[PDB]
Amino acid sequence: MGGVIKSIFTFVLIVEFIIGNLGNSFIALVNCIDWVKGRKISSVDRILTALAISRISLVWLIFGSWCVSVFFPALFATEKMFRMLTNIWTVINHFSVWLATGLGTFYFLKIANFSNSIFLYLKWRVKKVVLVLLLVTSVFLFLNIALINIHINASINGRFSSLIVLTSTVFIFIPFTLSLAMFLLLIFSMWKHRKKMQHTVKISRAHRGVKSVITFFLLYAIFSLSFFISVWTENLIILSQVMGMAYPSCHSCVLILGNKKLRQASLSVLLWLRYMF
Amino acid sequence: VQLVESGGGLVQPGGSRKLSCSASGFAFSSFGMHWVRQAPEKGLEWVAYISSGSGTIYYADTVKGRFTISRDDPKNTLFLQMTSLRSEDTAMYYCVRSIYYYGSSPFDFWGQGTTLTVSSSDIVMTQATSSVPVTPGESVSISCRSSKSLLHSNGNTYLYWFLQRPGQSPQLLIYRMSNLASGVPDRFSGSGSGTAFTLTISRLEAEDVGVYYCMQHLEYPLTFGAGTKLEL
Amino acid sequence: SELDQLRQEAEQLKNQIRDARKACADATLSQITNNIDPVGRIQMRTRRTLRGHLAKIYAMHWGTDSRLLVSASQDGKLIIWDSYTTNKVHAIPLRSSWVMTCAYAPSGNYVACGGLDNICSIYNLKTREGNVRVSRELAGHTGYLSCCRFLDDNQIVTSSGDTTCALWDIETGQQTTTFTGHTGDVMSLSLAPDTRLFVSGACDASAKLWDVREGMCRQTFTGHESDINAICFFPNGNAFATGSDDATCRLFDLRADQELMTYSHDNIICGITSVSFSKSGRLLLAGYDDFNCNVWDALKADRAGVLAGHDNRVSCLGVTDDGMAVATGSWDSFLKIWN
Amino acid sequence: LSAEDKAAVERSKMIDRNLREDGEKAAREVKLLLLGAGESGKNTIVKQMKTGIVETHFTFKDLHFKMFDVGAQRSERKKWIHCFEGVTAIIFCVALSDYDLVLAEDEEMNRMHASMKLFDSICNNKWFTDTSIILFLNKKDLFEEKIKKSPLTICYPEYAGSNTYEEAAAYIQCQFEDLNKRKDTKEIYTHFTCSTDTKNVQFVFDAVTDVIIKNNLKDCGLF
Amino acid sequence: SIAQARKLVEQLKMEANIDRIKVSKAAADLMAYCEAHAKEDPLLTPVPASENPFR
Ligand SMILES: CC(C)CCC[C@@H](C)[C@H]1CC[C@H]2[C@@H]3CC=C4C[C@@H](O)CC[C@]4(C)[C@H]3CC[C@]12C
Ligand SMILES: Cc1cc(C(F)(F)F)nc(Nc2ccccc2-c2nnn[nH]2)n1
Repeated sequence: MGGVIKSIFTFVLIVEFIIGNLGNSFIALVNCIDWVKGRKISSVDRILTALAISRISLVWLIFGSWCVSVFFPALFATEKMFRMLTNIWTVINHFSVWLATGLGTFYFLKIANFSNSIFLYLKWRVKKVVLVLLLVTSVFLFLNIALINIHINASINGRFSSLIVLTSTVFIFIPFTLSLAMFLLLIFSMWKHRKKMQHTVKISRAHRGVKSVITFFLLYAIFSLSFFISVWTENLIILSQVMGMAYPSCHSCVLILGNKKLRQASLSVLLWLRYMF
Repeated sequence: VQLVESGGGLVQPGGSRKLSCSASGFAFSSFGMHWVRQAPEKGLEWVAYISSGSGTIYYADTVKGRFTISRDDPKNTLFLQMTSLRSEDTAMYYCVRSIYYYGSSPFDFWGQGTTLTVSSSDIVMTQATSSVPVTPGESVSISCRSSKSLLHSNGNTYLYWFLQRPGQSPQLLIYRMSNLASGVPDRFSGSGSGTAFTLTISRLEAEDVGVYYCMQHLEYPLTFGAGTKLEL
Repeated sequence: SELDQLRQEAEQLKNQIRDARKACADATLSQITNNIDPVGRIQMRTRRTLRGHLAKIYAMHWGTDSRLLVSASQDGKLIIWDSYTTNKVHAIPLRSSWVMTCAYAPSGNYVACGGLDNICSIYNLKTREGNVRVSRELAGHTGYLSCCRFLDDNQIVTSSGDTTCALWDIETGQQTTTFTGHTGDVMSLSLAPDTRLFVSGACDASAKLWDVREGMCRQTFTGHESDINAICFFPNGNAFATGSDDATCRLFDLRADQELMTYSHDNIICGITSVSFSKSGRLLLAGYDDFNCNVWDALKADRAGVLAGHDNRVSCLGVTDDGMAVATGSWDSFLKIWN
Repeated sequence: LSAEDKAAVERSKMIDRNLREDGEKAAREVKLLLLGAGESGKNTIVKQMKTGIVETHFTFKDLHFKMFDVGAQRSERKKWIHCFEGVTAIIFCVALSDYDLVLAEDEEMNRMHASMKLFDSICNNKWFTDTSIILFLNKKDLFEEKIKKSPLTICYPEYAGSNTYEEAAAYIQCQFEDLNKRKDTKEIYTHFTCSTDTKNVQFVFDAVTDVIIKNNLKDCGLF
Repeated sequence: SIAQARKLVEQLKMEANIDRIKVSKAAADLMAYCEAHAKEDPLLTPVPASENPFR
């Protein structure tokens, strides 16, 4: 029973490693090709390529951790490797998830239309707001590293993954809830504007993007909530490596289907792949 | 265009006094401002400088850490706050405007003057001639010497010539080497190469008698030279 | 009756001038210069890129010192650049942002601009105050100004889209001579080096050689099949080049009164926005709207180089007085200096 | 660098800062190009919303509008229409009270047919692929008072419909909107206005908010 | 118009009474000018980087 579940999760981790590598390499490659071949790069595209580089680093980090755990369990059992892997993962993952929240903040400030004074103040300073958001939310990183290292020291003084996983999962929930609140506020703004353009201006959008974001948010979060639920109340290492690769691998696939440039590049890749074959 | 400055007077040693200059007639914000003081018997001496936008502020070594220069762009006012005054600060203080771009004429306009009385690696510009007897209708060649080569790598020789009539503020004649200033007659001319310079007047009336000064703008702190007086 | 007789007389005079220009056509410029040494390849590189404009550049003009250049853009700005150090000397805010031409005075004391407001505005650079203020607003044209060129500090020739070129007196503010012979909108201007006569390319596929003092057209050059957008004299002053929308450049001789050489390629199907000659006259530089400039051999009609590097349509280019540098402006809000 | 060179660099930096501030202020503004026929009537629109070309500035609900009128430009418009390539919207004013009239120049086309030809030229231009058009149907009172006597068969002979106000107005709007050959990257907003009505600025505000939302979505890459 | 047609006829006459030279002369003159200033032409013959103002 344990062996078949371990093999299934190993297969899932290999598939999502391939998917994450392909998707994030595609995003960063396309942006790099269009940068070197004399073409314009937008600020959304710069945030997207930063996210792609961060997610390549994260997916290679977790796959390298799995490869070390499989090939050298004696090296994997040492506490120095344990602390090093946990700290490097939490730094890279904090920066990656807060880049995703910065992209969501860019979308919300650029697109949404509210009449509040504070919203307009942040709306005409989108680059300053996203940069200040990246700088200020490093206190979350410092307190995360503090509690993770306290947990490592307490575990080696008294391997307490049942609380390390919970600490990391809580620290990923705050940017996720912030991005979800921004997404729902943008949906409310668009619905209010749509109702306004049906009662005053009767004569006159990317629904396929918001449908993909909704059907990714519903999945992702429920698995997150299942994950946490389980942990809170033997294959924990492989299961948590699978769960820790789901967002950087599949959200890049969501981000590809929803950017015009990346969709056009994917269509041209399919076109010349069918033409060459 | 007028720069009217007021303040100063009789102050005790060790005290403080603020000098203010009011500008009316030109764009104050686009002009850098200077303070140039002059002792009651001696020549000119640079004090401070504030750039346009107040981003660059320079001071002389004599007044560093004790003088403060500031500008009020909406009020068109330039300030010089003086702290810990000595008897060496007894001078007449001038406010000088200077704009800086390609082909500009810095040090073009000078203010009237404030009389301040206090109770009891620099380029040395040398003007050896002093109090030359001059008859009108002749040609006068005032010479200037520099301790460093004023010819920069961009082909510009930063040498400034000024004329101070008796009882008046000094007036710019030649801004860069062989560049006659606006409102200056064509009789004045300037030439030189490196460290040795000359200022040639073709024929001179009774208008151009006074003290002729030599200034460098190669690098701060903008040392002047002792003036060459021309008496009739 | 009388109109038919006048039309017959006009047709007879047109056939007479065609036969006269055929009789003086013994050889061709391509045949004569077929035994001269061709220049191999002109590989120019971008030295300075001038940044700061935010909308599309419509006009640039060099100064006579070959260092200061003025540029016009639809952001309501008129920036004067120091090309050696790549920094801005002046930023002139225009009253109307729809500028289509800019000029630099030979003395350097003034700049000009104009466009859809039908006003040639002259700006005084060297004032006692530190600002650049408006000296005059010449307003006598009906249509948009397309080009303006300074004769001296007091005279300026303007080309407008109301089928009219005009010569102005800046101090009085009135126009002294009205050059009225065209049929379409005049789009380009070029002053001769001796500053006594000028050519104007219009939208009737014609270029007319005007006389400044006399005020009458002297020669008409009809070779193009589309709208002429660019014109420029040879440095000799005895020839000029035209750039039209039919993807061809043509060299016209004043004395022979016809066309000597066509600068065309089958791979180019887009118009010419700006033309300029080299100091020697050997290279003709034409800015096209397929995003790059092409260097032509003026005596052999062969391409010598491509000034690729602009992301949008190259709208304006000019060669300095000493011939050291070529500055190209384009719709991507950048000016690039080539050497 | 010398001292004067450094001060020139500082002057250029100040000029760059002023240019950036002015560019941001201009980018937060709304530019409109106003087009129409000679007898269509545009002066009443400018009066309600407030040689060479005329710029009209007005502020409505924290938005700065810039309206450009190029109707006085009696030149070849193919040589300056690319100057308005970057514009938020085009306002095309069409009077629908001159379907029965004819041009004062010559009889070779109807007034509404001339307006339709101008609309087909502007809407399908190469410089206005993604530029939305706000359409005003002016003089609806005269249109209501003239459709009783003169039918719409005079202008459009293939009408074959009821000669009421609403059906004729809808047919005119449909015939104007059927000339949009793109129909996938631009939108046409239609309003029925009259002289004794102050609601047109609100319609322009709503349409330009829609265009601003679409432009922000395009800049975000979602279109 | 009568005057308009006469004006066109006048300009046609202006073209008629013009000493149109042989293309050969114009071609040779242009070739000579290009050859004369070919040396004093930095774009044709590139100057060294010591005397190049844009480096
Ligand atoms: C939002 C939620 C679902 C993300 C879950 C990801 C977290 C809980 C996962 C992803 C990467 C994982 C770490 C990867 C590698 C190791 C080394 C090993 O000695 C076990 C613990 C440790 C340190 C894992 C703990 C759990 C972990 C931090
Ligand atoms: C493809 C697409 C379309 C749209 C929109 F059409 F609604 F504008 N929005 C998003 N994204 C977000 C927007 C706001 C906040 C958060 C996210 C977010 N971040 N990560 N996932 N969603 N994406």
